[PDB]
Amino acid sequence: RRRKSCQA
Amino acid sequence: RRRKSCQA
Amino acid sequence: GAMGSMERASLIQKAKLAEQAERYEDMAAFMKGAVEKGEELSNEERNLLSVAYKNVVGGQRAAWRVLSSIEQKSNESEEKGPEVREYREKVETELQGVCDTVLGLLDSHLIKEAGDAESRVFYLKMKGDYYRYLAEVATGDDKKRIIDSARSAYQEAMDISKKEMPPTNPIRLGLALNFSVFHYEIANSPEEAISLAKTTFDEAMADLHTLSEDSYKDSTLIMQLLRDNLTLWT
Amino acid sequence: GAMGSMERASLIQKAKLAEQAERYEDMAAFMKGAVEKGEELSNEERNLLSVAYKNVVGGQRAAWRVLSSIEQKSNESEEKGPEVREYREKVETELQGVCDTVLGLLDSHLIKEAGDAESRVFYLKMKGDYYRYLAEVATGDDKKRIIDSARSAYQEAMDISKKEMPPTNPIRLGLALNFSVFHYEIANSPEEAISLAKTTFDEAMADLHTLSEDSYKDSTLIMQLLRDNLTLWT
Ligand SMILES: *Cc1ccc(C(=O)N(C)CCS*)cc1Br
Ligand SMILES: *Cc1ccc(C(=O)N(C)CCS*)cc1Br
Ligand SMILES: [Cl-]
Ligand SMILES: [Cl-]
Ligand SMILES: [Mg+2]
Ligand SMILES: [Mg+2]
Ligand SMILES: [Mg+2]
Ligand SMILES: [Mg+2]
Ligand SMILES: [Mg+2]
Ligand SMILES: [Mg+2]
Repeated sequence: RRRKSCQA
Repeated sequence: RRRKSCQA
Repeated sequence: GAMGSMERASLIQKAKLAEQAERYEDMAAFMKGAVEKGEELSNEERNLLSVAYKNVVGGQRAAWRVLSSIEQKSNESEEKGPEVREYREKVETELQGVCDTVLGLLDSHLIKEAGDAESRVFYLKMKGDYYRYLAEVATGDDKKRIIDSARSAYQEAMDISKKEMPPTNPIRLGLALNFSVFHYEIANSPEEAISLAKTTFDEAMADLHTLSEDSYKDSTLIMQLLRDNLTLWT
Repeated sequence: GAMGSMERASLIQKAKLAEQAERYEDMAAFMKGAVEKGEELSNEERNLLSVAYKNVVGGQRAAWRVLSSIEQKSNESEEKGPEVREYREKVETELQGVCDTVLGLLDSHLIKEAGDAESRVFYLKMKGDYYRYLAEVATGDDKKRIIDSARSAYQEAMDISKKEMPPTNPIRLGLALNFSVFHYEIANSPEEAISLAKTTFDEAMADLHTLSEDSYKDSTLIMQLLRDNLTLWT
């Protein structure tokens, strides 16, 4: 599980 | 449903 | 070209890395450089060439279809100016350039040096495919000749494959799948498409008993694509 | 540049078409051309600029990570030559070029003309992001300065957002999410990352009661990303 950054 | 051509 | 200074083996190694990284434009450039070294390609190298360009052109074709749909709706609608047509034309020209690049590699000089059935059929199938992709976007006075170029390449590949390969051979099967699609959606011959898919499937079925477990898996995978099309078309 | 002859409105229209076609390199080129017209960007235009470049650099970053993993395994292993390093370096240089392009647009002259909180915070967040992407690949003597450039841009954006925006504002939330990731994986400050994510989440929660249904959906979507990271990190 890769950490989230602000994408879509 | 799109017809199949030779891909992968 | 720009790959003239790189070793053939390094181009092949980098094509495999590009595939792993899903960098298909790089992959295609590496494999074009490898072809331009002038030596024949192995089975694995032919597959790398095919994967690279099929992914590049596949992205272009999908984008072209999106833009063509928008353009068609605009011609039902408010006048939005020339932008949709211009951008569809830009993508179309890029797509045609990729097809011309692949066809150029086949003509200079992959096909003429390919003497074994497996290589010759593979390259002729590729030639039919890239003329078929040109036909998908053709609307002018050369459309009939583009369609006939695809048909002729596929037909020569079919004639060789019938004489020299078993009915379960994956290249023979993939060729028949693609020629059947050509008949259905390029040549306006759905009955020919259905007949070819059914005969190909049935003749492969009858030859499965000769195969190892691994070859059986290879052949049945493509047979399922033929069945998928028959189910869609009937 | 190459887009100097196209109307600003046509570049924006084509960027939207490129998005629909998933042609993000074209999208970014169109939006770069629009920025270079010299006028300020609207909210929608800023979003198009961000989407375009984030998709382009996102593909490069994913490819870089694949290649970097292969390279690291090769240094555990048979000597395969310089090809893996060379190709990772090629992708890295292309990625750095995209980051430098975005940073150049921000410096010439998007940031200096951005006076409203929503635009200024957005551009400073972008500046922090692209320095962060440079930091992901930096291994040399400028790594500390690259990291500090990201930190400084994020910090200025945070200071403005705290003074001028509500705690549920999507730009404020996305900025905090990204600055928290910066702390966790660039600045070796996981406790700061966790504190920032938790405080941001809790302050947004307390302000949700002020929002319409549509704004509530916008804010809670980003709050869930903060929660995802807190669950991963704790
Ligand atoms: C800069 C920025 C902030 C917030 C969004 C957004 O609303 N998202 C749903 C993306 C995940 S944070 C987008 C951008 Br660009
Ligand atoms: C030309 C060609 C034939 C067959 C394959 C193959 O075995 N596939 C599984 C792809 C679907 S036909 C690949 C190629 Br390229
Ligand atoms: Cl265009
Ligand atoms: Cl390289
Ligand atoms: Mg040599
Ligand atoms: Mg030969
Ligand atoms: Mg034989
Ligand atoms: Mg004008
Ligand atoms: Mg201003
Ligand atoms: Mg305010």
